[PDB]
Amino acid sequence: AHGAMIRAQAGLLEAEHQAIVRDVLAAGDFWGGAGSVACQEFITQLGRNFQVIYEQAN
Amino acid sequence: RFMTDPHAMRDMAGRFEVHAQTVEDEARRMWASAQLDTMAQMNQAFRNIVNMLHGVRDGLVRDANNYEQQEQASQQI
Repeated sequence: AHGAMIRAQAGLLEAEHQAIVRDVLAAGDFWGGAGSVACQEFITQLGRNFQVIYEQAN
Repeated sequence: RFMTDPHAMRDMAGRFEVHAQTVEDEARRMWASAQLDTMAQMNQAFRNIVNMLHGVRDGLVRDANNYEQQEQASQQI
């Protein structure tokens, strides 16, 4: 059941990730456009870190 | 435009501060459920994430300030 908790906390973290991407898109101008390579790299780097955590939780 | 709106910029900073706070919280719970190098990787990913979110937050706040600065530097007098 300590495995269930970790999996759940992970799903929870993944929802956060998604909520952040929706906000990065809404604040896209900060990176000079939501489609700017500056924006997409921010997102890509964001995913790399969540992926690490997600992996080790599963 | 967003980046000419000190108030919108400072609102979004808010949202990013809340995300930082959320992810900090979920990291502590998650680290707790974890009960040493796999631990390092997770700790690191968590910090990286929280730092990125701090940056956007500090960036938006700095920019909101500087925009107000550009305005007052060209009205005073």
